[PDB]
Amino acid sequence: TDRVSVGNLRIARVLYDFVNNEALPGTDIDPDSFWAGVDKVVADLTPQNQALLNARDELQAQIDKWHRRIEPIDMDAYRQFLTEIGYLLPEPDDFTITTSGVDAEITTTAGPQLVVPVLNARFALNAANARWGSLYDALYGTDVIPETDGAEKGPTYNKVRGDKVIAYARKFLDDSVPLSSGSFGDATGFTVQDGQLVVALPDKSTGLANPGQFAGYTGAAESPTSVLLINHGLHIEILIDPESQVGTTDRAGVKDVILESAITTIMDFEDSVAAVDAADKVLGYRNWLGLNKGDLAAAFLRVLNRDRNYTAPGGGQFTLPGRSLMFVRNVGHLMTNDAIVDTDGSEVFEGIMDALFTGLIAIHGLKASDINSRTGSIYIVKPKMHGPAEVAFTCELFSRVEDVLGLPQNTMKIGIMDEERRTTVNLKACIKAAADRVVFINTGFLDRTGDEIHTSMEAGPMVRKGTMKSQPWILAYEDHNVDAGLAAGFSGRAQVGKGMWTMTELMADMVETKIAQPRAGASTAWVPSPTAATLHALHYHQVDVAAVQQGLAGKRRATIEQLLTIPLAKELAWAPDEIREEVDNNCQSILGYVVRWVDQGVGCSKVPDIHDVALMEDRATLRISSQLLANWLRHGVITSADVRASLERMAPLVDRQNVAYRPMAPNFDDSIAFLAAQELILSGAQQPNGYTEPILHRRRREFKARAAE
Ligand SMILES: O=C(O)/C(O)=C/C(=O)c1ccc(O)cc1Cl
Ligand SMILES: [Mg+2]
Ligand SMILES: [Mg+2]
Repeated sequence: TDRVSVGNLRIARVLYDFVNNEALPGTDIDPDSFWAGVDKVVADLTPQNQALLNARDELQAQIDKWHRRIEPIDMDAYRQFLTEIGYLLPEPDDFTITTSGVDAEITTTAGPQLVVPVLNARFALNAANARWGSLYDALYGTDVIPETDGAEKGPTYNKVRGDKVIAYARKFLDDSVPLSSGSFGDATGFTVQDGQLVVALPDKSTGLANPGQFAGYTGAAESPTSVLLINHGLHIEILIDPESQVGTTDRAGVKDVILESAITTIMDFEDSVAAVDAADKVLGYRNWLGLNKGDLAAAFLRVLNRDRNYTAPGGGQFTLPGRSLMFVRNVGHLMTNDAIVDTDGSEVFEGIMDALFTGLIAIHGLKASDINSRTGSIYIVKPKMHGPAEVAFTCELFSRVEDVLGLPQNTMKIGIMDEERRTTVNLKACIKAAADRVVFINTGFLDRTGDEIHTSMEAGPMVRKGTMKSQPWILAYEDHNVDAGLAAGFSGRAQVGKGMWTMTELMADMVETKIAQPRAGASTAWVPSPTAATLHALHYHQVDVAAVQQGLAGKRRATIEQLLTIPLAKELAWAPDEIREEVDNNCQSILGYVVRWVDQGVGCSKVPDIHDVALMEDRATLRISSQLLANWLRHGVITSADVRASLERMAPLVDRQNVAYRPMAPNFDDSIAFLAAQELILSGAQQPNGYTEPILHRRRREFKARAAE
């Protein structure tokens, strides 16, 4: 109740102080009219925000009762019913996107896209610096080069493993920017003569099979420090330094091979951070503002990067950006947050808050620092939207914030998350709702799965979690997303993107698997680390995404029948041990992620599963695990005693795995973290659309209360 009255709102003090003292100075916006704008937008838009939420339960309540009636499929009765209640809306006539004022990294460049918790300062700093990463470092410290005999990693440098790193990179160069004759492995040096690349072999001195891939160099042209290359819009740089220990042994004195990695980075306020009050929102706002003001620094002291100067092939000076073009992921429409209350006591919607405050903050990126978008746009991802009407509401919100922040209309562009069922089967209408704003569509397959499990909770027992990846509804969902994206002129205008790789240390598996996404037409895909972005950049150098896309133009490869194929299981597909392992695995990952969410405030964690695989957990993966067990419990393939035994089995395992920690076992009934995970399961099928923030925020709001009395 240390709150600031502005009209009908009682803004928490620490937030109000942060906006006036750190966010507003430099933007030339009168704080009085800003806060009056906050009060006006909240009062004018909260009614429909709440109205669109009641419409979700109302629709889901009918789909619950309909499933309670006994043929298997019948996509005929299921369809005209879903159109009757307004789930299935008409398909609008074809159209093209009008969104303008967008940067090259969105419209044209195809490459990895990094997502990072905005509450972790060092993470967001390295995520912003991730536009340029070392390939040597990515290959050495990772199992992409396996530790067979000789290539074992250790405290000192291993020349054997280091030699395999160099040999790996040499075929990358030969496979991405080849020579006319010979191979990069036998190159004895590099020079620039008469404005073109000349590489000396032991036989001769070949050039580039296409000289148009010679992007530039540093140092002198007759002995460069570095050679700049370009392939499929992505830049490659060879560092030349015979003085360095790696270059000392390299056949051409090469120290490293630099890759353009995360061309864009998403700053996340949502499923990968735990922010439940005004105090938590401010640290994310402060970090997000430091990234826009350029002065974000971590205690050496780590800072952002200036752009990279170069020499053209002719001799002129040019420059290339050293930072990733930053998005920001607001929170969805669901949750409220006591960062602001009204005179009546109720909490204001958290999504309205983020658009006003992250939007005010993003203005600092538009001007000079001691800089983000140069074409004048603000890039905001809005997740967890349900259908085209919610996209239009999301659009009127941004149109009201621009008016309040003064910016010209359509300044705040939006990347649509394609991760709920009602959006998936109404996607063409959702893109049109943001026809002049949309920046990307992206298949959030994890959240889309949890929504598929919940929307058909009453239908029957569902397939095991590891089986959703091969179910027909999700393979259509991906093609259907690429299709209607391209059919709207996204090619050349906006990104068509795909989802997340969670196995943080299975990068050899990532290299031999996430090539499928650029082959599927996606111009971008999600990586969890600056290192994974570097290793993901290899797939775009082997896949001409602009070629894959124009081959897919005019194709329609997914029917409405295919997208509605519910992933139910056939009777008694499972032995007892197969049932138990699924239960243990789901109970394990929930407990591992929740305990750090509730006890320590971390919204993203590495939790090993039952098979000892390190998994990057967020609220989306948590939505899948809880909803699956809550679905198996609802139709009776497990009992309520099986969950508690499994929860009490997996709890001391997590404790031993976990530092300033705190065990849940043995007196489970006392631990707030243990009780939270129990609630997400046993009350799982009654959380709206399976969302986990109601339980998580409340239990986090409860743990903080104890740790102060
Ligand atoms: O499939 C989705 O719904 C989607 O949006 C993915 C994520 O949000 C995510 C998952 C795991 C992580 O470690 C990080 C993130 Cl960012
Ligand atoms: Mg090529
Ligand atoms: Mg998601």
